[PDB]
Amino acid sequence: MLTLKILVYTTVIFFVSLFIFGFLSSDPSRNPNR
Amino acid sequence: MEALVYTFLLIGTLMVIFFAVFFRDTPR
Amino acid sequence: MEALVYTFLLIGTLMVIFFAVFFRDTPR
Amino acid sequence: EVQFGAYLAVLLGTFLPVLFLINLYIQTESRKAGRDGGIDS
Amino acid sequence: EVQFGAYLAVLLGTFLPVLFLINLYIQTESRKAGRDGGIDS
Amino acid sequence: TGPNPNKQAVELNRTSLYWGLLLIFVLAVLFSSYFFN
Amino acid sequence: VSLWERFCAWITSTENRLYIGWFGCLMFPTLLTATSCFIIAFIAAPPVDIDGIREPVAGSLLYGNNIISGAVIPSSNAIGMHFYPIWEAASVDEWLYNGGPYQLIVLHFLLGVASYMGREWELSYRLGMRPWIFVAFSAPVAAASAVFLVYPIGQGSFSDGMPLGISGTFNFMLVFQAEHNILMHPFHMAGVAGVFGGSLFSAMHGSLVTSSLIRETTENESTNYGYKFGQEEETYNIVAAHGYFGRLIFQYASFNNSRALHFFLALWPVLGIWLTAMGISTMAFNLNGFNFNQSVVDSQGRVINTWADIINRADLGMEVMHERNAHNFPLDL
Amino acid sequence: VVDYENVALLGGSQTVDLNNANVRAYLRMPGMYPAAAGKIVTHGPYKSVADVYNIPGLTNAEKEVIKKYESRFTAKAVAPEYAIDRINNGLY
Amino acid sequence: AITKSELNQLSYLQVKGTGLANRCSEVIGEDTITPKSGARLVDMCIEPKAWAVEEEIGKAGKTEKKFVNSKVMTRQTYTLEGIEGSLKTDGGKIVFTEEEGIDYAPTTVQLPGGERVPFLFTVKELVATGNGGAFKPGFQMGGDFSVPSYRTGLFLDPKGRGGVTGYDMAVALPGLQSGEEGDAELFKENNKTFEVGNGRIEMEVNKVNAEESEIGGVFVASQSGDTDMGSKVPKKILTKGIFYAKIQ
Amino acid sequence: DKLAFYDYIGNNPAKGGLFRSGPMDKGDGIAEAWLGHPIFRDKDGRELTVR
Amino acid sequence: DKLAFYDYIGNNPAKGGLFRSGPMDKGDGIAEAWLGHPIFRDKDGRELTVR
Ligand code: CLA
Ligand SMILES: C=Cc1c(C)c2cc3nc(c4c5[nH]c(cc6nc(cc1[nH]2)C(C)=C6CC)c(C)c5C(=O)[C@@H]4C(=O)OC)[C@@H](CCC(=O)OC/C=C(\C)CCC[C@H](C)CCC[C@H](C)CCCC(C)C)[C@@H]3C
Ligand SMILES: CCCCCCCCCCCCCCCC(=O)OC[C@H](CO[C@@H]1O[C@H](CS(=O)(=O)O)[C@@H](O)[C@H](O)[C@H]1O)OC(=O)CCCCCCCCCCCCCCC
Ligand SMILES: CC1=C(/C=C/C(C)=C/C=C/C(C)=C/C=C/C=C(C)/C=C/C=C(C)/C=C/C2=C(C)CCCC2(C)C)C(C)(C)CCC1
Ligand code: OEX
Ligand SMILES: [Cl-]
Ligand SMILES: [Fe+2]
Repeated sequence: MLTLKILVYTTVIFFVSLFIFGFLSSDPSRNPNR
Repeated sequence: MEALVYTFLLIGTLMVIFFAVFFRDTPR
Repeated sequence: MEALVYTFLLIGTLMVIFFAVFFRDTPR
Repeated sequence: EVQFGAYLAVLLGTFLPVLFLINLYIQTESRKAGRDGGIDS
Repeated sequence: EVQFGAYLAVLLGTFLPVLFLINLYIQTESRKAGRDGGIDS
Repeated sequence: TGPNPNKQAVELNRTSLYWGLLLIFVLAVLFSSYFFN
Repeated sequence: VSLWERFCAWITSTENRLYIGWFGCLMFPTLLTATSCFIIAFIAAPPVDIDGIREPVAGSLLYGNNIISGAVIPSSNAIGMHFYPIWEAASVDEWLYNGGPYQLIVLHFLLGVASYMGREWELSYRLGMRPWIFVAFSAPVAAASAVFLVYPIGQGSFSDGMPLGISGTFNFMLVFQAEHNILMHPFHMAGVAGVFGGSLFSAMHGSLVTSSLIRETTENESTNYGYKFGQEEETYNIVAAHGYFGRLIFQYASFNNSRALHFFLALWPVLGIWLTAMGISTMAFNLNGFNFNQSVVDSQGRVINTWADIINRADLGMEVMHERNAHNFPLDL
Repeated sequence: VVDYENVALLGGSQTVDLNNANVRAYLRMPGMYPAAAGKIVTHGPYKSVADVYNIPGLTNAEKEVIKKYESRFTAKAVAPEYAIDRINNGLY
Repeated sequence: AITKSELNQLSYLQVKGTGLANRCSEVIGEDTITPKSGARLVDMCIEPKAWAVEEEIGKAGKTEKKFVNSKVMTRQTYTLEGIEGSLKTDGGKIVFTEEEGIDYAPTTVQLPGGERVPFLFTVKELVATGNGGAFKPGFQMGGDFSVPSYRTGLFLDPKGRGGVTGYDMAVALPGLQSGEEGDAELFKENNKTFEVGNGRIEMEVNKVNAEESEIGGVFVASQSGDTDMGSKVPKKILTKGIFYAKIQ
Repeated sequence: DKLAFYDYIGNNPAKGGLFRSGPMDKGDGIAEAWLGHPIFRDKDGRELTVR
Repeated sequence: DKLAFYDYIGNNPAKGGLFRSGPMDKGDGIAEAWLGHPIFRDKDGRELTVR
């Protein structure tokens, strides 16, 4: 059951990091008035 | 209870024959 | 044996939804 | 007395192909009517 | 347990109107294709 | 992607409709007794 | 151009069939796993001991349930509010015996709906719109969160959450009325007024707008075919509809400004649902509705009954019969 | 069970069964509830009413208070579904 | 941890959730005790470690009565604790005569196939006779005990029928209350019964600590399962494990 | 017997259900014979009536 | 018992019918036990066999 925990933790951290670093990539400038 | 099914099938066949004979595409 | 009927109905509804979303008439 | 699945087998196997054939004929007639410019398109 | 006639009721009352509506749509599309001159009549 | 030049139309006249209906009904009449057993 | 820049350009692109965005990175996986688990559990799950008294209850189709009676049973009462992931069980069978799937489904689903709200705002921002649709969507999210998470937190156990089934909601409502005397809480009255008024206003708006259509088809064509995608026509020939509404009722009551009308349409049901969700959340901490039992007495001192006493009798009947084998002591604290 | 013959001896009459009745059945005999009834309902089966006087640890006072009401007692066969709940049977 | 002296050195906040509370302690030594008169075994603990249910299986073209292993569906709530009794000597042998304590615990196990088998693990009303006059490595004792009903008389089935309370008929089917015979075909399910079972246990001592007056060893037990208020045929269960006790 | 048959609650039209389909014979069966009128008496001989 | 079960005519694949639907358990049921091997003898002890 430990291997399942490892895989789930990997997936969760991958997606959460995607979210976090996506919002840091100068998001406010991505508007049609650039 | 299956007599209903048999009767329905026979009556449907007769209806099909009637429609084929009297409501037909003209040979012309 | 009715579980088959229930499952078939639910999966059919999901198929209808899929076709409605992805094969749709263009609004233009 | 008899098998119960036979009701479903007979009724479905009679009703589905009949409606398929009627569908084919009706769509043929509609296409023919549409080709000739008339009151019904 | 359950009633046997429910099988026939559910299956027939579901299948027949579906084919009816499909026939309506297909004949409409066929008439539309026939009206506009093209490869498919 | 584009308009496929390989599409065609399907036809069915009334005589063939009658033949198909008769075939289906007669086949059902023949096999119903054996299906019911 | 770096690889990360190309990925960011694809994610926030407006050319996709369905917008992804960065809230989508959380919305899609959670909703998909919740959907898969819910379907599998609703079809083929074994019975679950919900009350902690070793009396399992069947809820799947394969175990003798129909669509109306089937459900996904909440977790066991012995667990309480404890976290129960799959890897914390000795076996998958034990996980299924103690109502494991309920926690997984509800948690991934709540995360999904929050991400759905965020995604709505994000697309509104990318398209150049005004950013207040997700504020309107926040009310159903508030209600669902209220029930599913807030009620167990206040009552101290996940087993008191609403079951994921059709008759489970009926059981939830009946027990809730028995124990908390809803229907006398003013917030529930606000919610009922909200839904009734929303339906009334929707019907009125539809009738008024549809009646005032201008004639462009004649007879052999559905009236819906007269409108073209991109046509310029304000959504009501005024003289007709304005005079109709001014004559039907007191004339000084007539919305002649479209902005105010649509703002009121948006405002009414959303506020009602907010109030009823807050009512549920507050009753989760045992602040119940009005109590008027035995409030009218004669000169001597005998009690004269009212309708509230009949409601109380119904509540007592519901109370003494729920969870028959679970209680050992006189008070249901 | 559907049919139980000695249902009238559980506290609904003037006679109390010593082997199956709950402690609340003794509340209608003055001077007996909290001291002697607790000792009676927590000891083994009695083959006769006279066997209640052999309980190890009975003080005198309990002996004469039981002697006063001896005429209201009886001892029937032990039913395991009733004898297990003699201190708390869920009635309040 | 392993011994009682190490367990007493921890705090409750330090043990919560670890799973150590359901374990049984360990003894270190090989001495002899010899109980005086008026001795009492106090603080007995019994912990099972394997479960099996009797069934019929196929080995090769044949069927036999074999005990198949089962998995515990519940969690760490199956250890008996606090058992006390009074020791005595008859003819040079020790007799236990269990009296009180936490001597019962419900348990559910699942068989290969999906069936769930609940039972009441207990040692209530146990009289065990030994083969010697002193507690030493190699001492053995065992005896019969009584198994009560899984559900008492206050339980109500999903239709509201119970033993000493509830309905006595199937109120959902009023059409079965006609004729000279009414619902006589549902009498088995309308008439709830509560009958006692039986069991057997055998224990052997391995370690003895004289300065602490403690013993420990292994056991093998067997008993009958739940009967669902007399509506089903009970099964048979076999268990194995360890035990600990104090002669103080 | 015909007069007594009308005094049975199974013949009440307001006692059925919406989705219980079939004839009335599908619920109770086919009536065959009358059993008689029962009279309940207590230990003192007075007559009792079941509500 | 497994070896004896193979020597029963109900397990012959050439013994069925075209329109007899269902599993083989639908014809005879589910087997439980083997009764044994019968031996027939006449008045002189000579063994007989059924064709
Ligand atoms: C005529 C009488 C009447 C009326 C009109 C109402 C009206 C209401 N009652 Mg009510 N009630 C009544 C009698 C009545 N009650 C009685 C007699 C009792 C006692 C038995 C109760 C007991 C009761 C309880 C116990 C509760 C209510 C609640 C409610 C409210 C429902 C909240 C809701 O649906 O929106 C909320 C909207 C949602 C929950 C939807 C969320 C949608 C999520 C976010 C997304 C879902 C997407 C989906 C999964 C996937 C879509 C499929 C996809 C293919 C498209 C509503 C105001 C509830 C309430 O106040 O809510 C907080 C509540 O908890 N009532
Ligand atoms: C019970 C009533 C009710 C339901 C079911 C409902 C449903 C919905 N409303 C939506 C939107 C809205 N509703 C709104 C206002 C309101 N909505 C109301 C009442 C409801 N609205 C009311 C009263 C109001 C007025 C305040 C607004 C303003 C919006 C939106 O903007 C939004 C929308 O986009 O609508 C067009 C949609 C959001 C889709 C989504 O989450 O992604 C889809 C999610 C999917 C496909 C996956 C979920 C599947 C999950 C995992 C299933 C398992 C978990 C469930 C809880 C199972 C429980 C089932 C039992 C309870 C039977 C959805 C169709
Ligand atoms: C005693 C204090 C205790 C707290 C009380 C709080 C009261 C707050 C009142 C002010 C709040 C904002 C008022 C509306 C602003 C706005 O959105 O304009 C929108 C328009 C204003 O009119 C439009 O106004 C326009 C002029 S102007 O721009 O608004 O200046 C005009 O052009 C147009 O014709 C006209 O339709 O208002 C409406 O049409 C929407 C109706 C709902 C808005 C609230 C109206 C008053 C409610 C009273 C309180 C009800 C309590 C309910 C309890 C559940
Ligand atoms: C990559 C990516 C993406 C995508 C994503 C996705 C698409 C995902 C999916 C996901 C998924 C798709 C998931 C799923 C999962 C599932 C699960 C997790 C399930 C589970 C289940 C279970 C657990 C079950 C169980 C059971 C029961 C209940 C009963 C019977 C028995 C059994 C055991 C079977 C995106 C776009 C965002 C972008 C970024 C990147
Ligand atoms: O879980 Mn649902 O309902 Ca809240 O009170 Mn106690 O617990 Mn149970 O009883 Mn009453
Ligand atoms: Cl309690
Ligand atoms: Fe509009």
